[PDB]
Amino acid sequence: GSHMASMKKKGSVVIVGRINLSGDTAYAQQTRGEEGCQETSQTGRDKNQVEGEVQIVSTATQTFLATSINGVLWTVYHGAGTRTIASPKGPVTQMYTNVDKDLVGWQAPQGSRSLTPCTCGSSDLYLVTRHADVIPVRRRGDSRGSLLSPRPISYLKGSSGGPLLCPAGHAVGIFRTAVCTRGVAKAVEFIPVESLETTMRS
Ligand SMILES: CC(C)(C)[C@@H]1NC(=O)O[C@@H]2CCC[C@H]2OC/C=C/C(F)(F)c2nc3ccccc3nc2O[C@@H]2C[C@@H](C(=O)N[C@]3(C(=O)NS(=O)(=O)C4(C)CC4)C[C@H]3C(F)F)N(C2)C1=O
Ligand SMILES: [Zn+2]
Repeated sequence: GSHMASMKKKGSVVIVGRINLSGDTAYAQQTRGEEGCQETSQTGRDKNQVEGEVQIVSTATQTFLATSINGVLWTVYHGAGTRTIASPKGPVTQMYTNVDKDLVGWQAPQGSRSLTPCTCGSSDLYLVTRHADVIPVRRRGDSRGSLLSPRPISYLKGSSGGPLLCPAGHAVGIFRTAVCTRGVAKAVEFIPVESLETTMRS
């Protein structure tokens, strides 16, 4: 538009829940409902206590995941764009933005726990979805893995920004893309942790 005084502002990304990997069972928890999410997106002020490594996040129009690795909460550019994230003191600006990697990052929220970047060189991986499904994935390239059990894409939708982990629970990558045939996801692509570690200068 040409009328700046009425131009709107996009809201912040908001943490609305988490994937609980604390104990012996993985399960999703919601920490904020739709109304509070909308309000928090507009104000950027989120006083809710944050816990864990994998957050469920939402904008006004999308919901996906975000994962803390080495003190950074990482997600996909196609979900977050350039948006701030809501936090107790107001909106927090991205610390990393790389559209070429489909990647953004913010400082990890107080109370979150961070995954350690994997140095195992292991190719037996585990994708964690927004429904707390743990999906075996065989690493097939620097940024590619095949699902041991293919699944309709509906089962993976909304899980971009989630982790692929190694057998020891280290972060190997950030889920960003599915490779499908006739609506069935047979493979995934991810941002490898080394591409993050480069981004971080670790
Ligand atoms: C057909 C398909 C499966 C929808 C699509 N596959 C696909 O295109 O495969 C091609 C062929 C082989 C590799 C790949 O090359 C293109 C790479 C695309 C990309 F990913 F790098 C990407 N870079 C962007 C950068 C800037 C702006 C937009 C961008 N948009 C992109 O891709 C778009 C987004 C991505 C997506 O849906 N991700 C997931 C997800 O859950 N999102 S989400 O949470 O629901 C949500 C949309 C709320 C945020 C994990 C997959 C879940 F559904 F399984 N896409 C399309 C796909 O996966
Ligand atoms: Zn490892």
